[PDB]
Amino acid sequence: KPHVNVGTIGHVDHGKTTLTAAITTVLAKTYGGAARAFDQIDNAPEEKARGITINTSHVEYDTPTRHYAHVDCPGHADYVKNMITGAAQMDGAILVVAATDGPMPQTREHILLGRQVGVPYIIVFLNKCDMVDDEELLELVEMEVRELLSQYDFPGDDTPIVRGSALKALEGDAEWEAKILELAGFLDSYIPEPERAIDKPFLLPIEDVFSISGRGTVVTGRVERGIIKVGEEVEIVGIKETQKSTCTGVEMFRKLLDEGRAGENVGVLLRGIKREEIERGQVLAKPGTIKPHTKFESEVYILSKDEGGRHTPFFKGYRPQFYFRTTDVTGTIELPEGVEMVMPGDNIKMVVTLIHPIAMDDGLRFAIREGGRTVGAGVVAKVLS
Amino acid sequence: KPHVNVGTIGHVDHGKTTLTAAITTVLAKTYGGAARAFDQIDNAPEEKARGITINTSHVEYDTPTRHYAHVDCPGHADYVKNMITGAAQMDGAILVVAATDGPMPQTREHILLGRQVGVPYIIVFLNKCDMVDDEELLELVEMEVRELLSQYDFPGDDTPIVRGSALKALEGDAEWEAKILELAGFLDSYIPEPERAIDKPFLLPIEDVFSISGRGTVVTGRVERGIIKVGEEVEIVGIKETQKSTCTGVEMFRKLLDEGRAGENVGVLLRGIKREEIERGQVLAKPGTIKPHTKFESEVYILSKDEGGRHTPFFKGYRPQFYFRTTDVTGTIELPEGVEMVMPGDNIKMVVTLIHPIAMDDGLRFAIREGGRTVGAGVVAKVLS
Ligand SMILES: Nc1nc2c(ncn2[C@@H]2O[C@H](COP(=O)(O)OP(=O)(O)O)[C@@H](O)[C@H]2O)c(=O)[nH]1
Ligand SMILES: Nc1nc2c(ncn2[C@@H]2O[C@H](COP(=O)(O)OP(=O)(O)O)[C@@H](O)[C@H]2O)c(=O)[nH]1
Ligand SMILES: [Mg+2]
Ligand SMILES: [Mg+2]
Repeated sequence: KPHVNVGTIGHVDHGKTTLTAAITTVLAKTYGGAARAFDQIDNAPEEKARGITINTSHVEYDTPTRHYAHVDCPGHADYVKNMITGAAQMDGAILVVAATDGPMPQTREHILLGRQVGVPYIIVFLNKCDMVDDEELLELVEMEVRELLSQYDFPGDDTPIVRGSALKALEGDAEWEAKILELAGFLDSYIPEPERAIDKPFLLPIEDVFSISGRGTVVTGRVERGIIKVGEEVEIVGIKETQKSTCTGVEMFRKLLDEGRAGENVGVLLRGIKREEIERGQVLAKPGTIKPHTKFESEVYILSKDEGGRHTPFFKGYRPQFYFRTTDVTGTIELPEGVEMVMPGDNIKMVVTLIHPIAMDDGLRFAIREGGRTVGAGVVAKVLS
Repeated sequence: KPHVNVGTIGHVDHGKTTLTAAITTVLAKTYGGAARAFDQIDNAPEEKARGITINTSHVEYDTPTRHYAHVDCPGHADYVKNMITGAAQMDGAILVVAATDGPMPQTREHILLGRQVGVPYIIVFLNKCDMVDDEELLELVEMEVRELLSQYDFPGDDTPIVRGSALKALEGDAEWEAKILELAGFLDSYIPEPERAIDKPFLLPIEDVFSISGRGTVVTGRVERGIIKVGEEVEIVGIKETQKSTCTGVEMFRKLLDEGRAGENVGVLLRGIKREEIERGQVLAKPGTIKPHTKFESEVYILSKDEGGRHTPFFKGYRPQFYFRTTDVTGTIELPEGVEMVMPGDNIKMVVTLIHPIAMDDGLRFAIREGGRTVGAGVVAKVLS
């Protein structure tokens, strides 16, 4: 069964955990599986992703045709970090909005971040409908939500909004539980089949390079995505002028392979290239699938003095190291209009211009370092140049 | 969305129609759609399925992932005609068994006809559970159902049995509607999407043969299934010794193609065989996919006077013309013990022995004719010799 990654996003107290509990419980009694209690999910453990600590609960549940890996976090902070660092990626998100209070600041920001980090589909769940009988009222809250989604480029008009009560569903009210089954139905239908990494174009971040007489140059690394097969044309992108060559062998500790697949640590033989022509930070790519760039717009989270970050703010003029895959690249920071200084612990949008071109695309994550110390983490919101 | 064909089957008054209606109601209520009234489904209209007349109600409904075309018949005789003639196609079936009575004569009859006809999957809806309040009874009936299915080679052990109430579901009881959502779940999961005709092994019933000057022998016909391509090898099966040759062209009214596929009326050029080597009744097939036979066990439905069939019954010693694809082949009938007469409008099982071997396999449909007029319709249940 396909595997989809989703999670609940939304303002605090709007019911993200009761809903997550309700979902696992109702799908378990209906389609089979195991229910998770609210307390267990509420008590989220901490995980250290990219030096940052984040509280994240992971649950799993099944619908007759799919398997879901679901994340739920205690606070807004955990969502900002988790989304920017790419700790728990989502093929789709379930926006939980309380019908009693309507959209709030964190609701708008999670939608904001959702777009920036690249969450492709959002399904809305109008929670707490057991407290609101007023049909016209419920409709207003629905209009607000639809337009908020549209502001941030999500198709609010086609967005599936499901009305329900996560508390009553969990409670065991057969009428409300059906609303969960309705939501699960939308998960299965609205969110399309996600692409497996192996289906994505070949991409290998160059880790190290060696040379063998007659056989040529071997560049090693872990295949990020796709598959490289012996005898096919491959490009060396980033750092310098985009080169091109041909794979002539794939090795794995002496063992010769016909191809190298995603997740595998291999060594690829390149015919027509010398070690000297291979700089640090370059990636082997399927011809014409990735391009080097220098300018890009991003979303960044600056660690707090406590997380091991700076104790002092930085200003427009900060020139840090941007660590991409295998190397640091210095660049210049362009802050948002009206921005003054960026305090440790802040998350903002900044336009970066790298000194040397790096093969990148939307969603590429990076760390902002000062010497050896990680000072931030970011994601390429969109390539500018 | 994938399109699957199913239908309800089981003994009278067990709940096939009430279930068919609850499905359209609950699915419409949950995943969107239109409820169909019980009465309209119950009072099935007549359809003239190839001379034959059957009462069949056709309803449609959707789950989040698929669209279903569902048949429900008013009487046992309609299920028999439907299955034998294949007027109604069933990718899967929902066997409805009342918990108050357990398996009855038509339950077993429908399961057997399901076998004989080639109904691949059977889901069980243990209906009327609002009546039976003792668990012990429920388990006993379930076992009996499973045993019975196993008897006819069905995976009694692995068939999903849903316990519910079609009546309570129809009335709008949330608790019992859940069980229909459960049932919809199994349809989505337990029933595989059917094979496309172009995915099955090539088969082309030869309608005529000519010999093109300087090119060779051409056999005309409509590709029943699969694809034929130039350079591919084919076997001419039926009547005599099986021959093998090579397709060196697939013409189509002067236009020369490189392939012929399921559904097209083409001209297959063969290398080697002379016109005089082809016989009526022979099929062109992918090597080793179909063998010629002479003896088989079948299920037949003798048309009635009003259906344009026989106006007089026949007795043992009847030598009818069996029409297989393109020709009539005489055969000798062997009725069951005690059956010493066959009335029109009657269905009967009969072992047949043909005067000449015809390429066939289980589930093959044929017609019984008398001077070009169809007086019967049957299906090869079990190939014997
Ligand atoms: N009445 C009602 N209370 C709800 C509902 N969903 C959640 N709550 C309550 O609202 C509070 C916050 O819920 P919680 O799941 O912790 O929201 P989160 O902050 O988004 O994770 C708790 O008191 C929940 O039981 C609902 O549908 N109806
Ligand atoms: N108690 C009860 N009666 C039911 C249920 N389902 C069907 N029936 C009744 O059994 C009778 C036959 O139902 P029907 O659907 O017409 O049966 P069919 O011959 O299988 O088509 C009708 O009176 C239904 O109302 C059920 O869940 N519970
Ligand atoms: Mg929570
Ligand atoms: Mg009926």
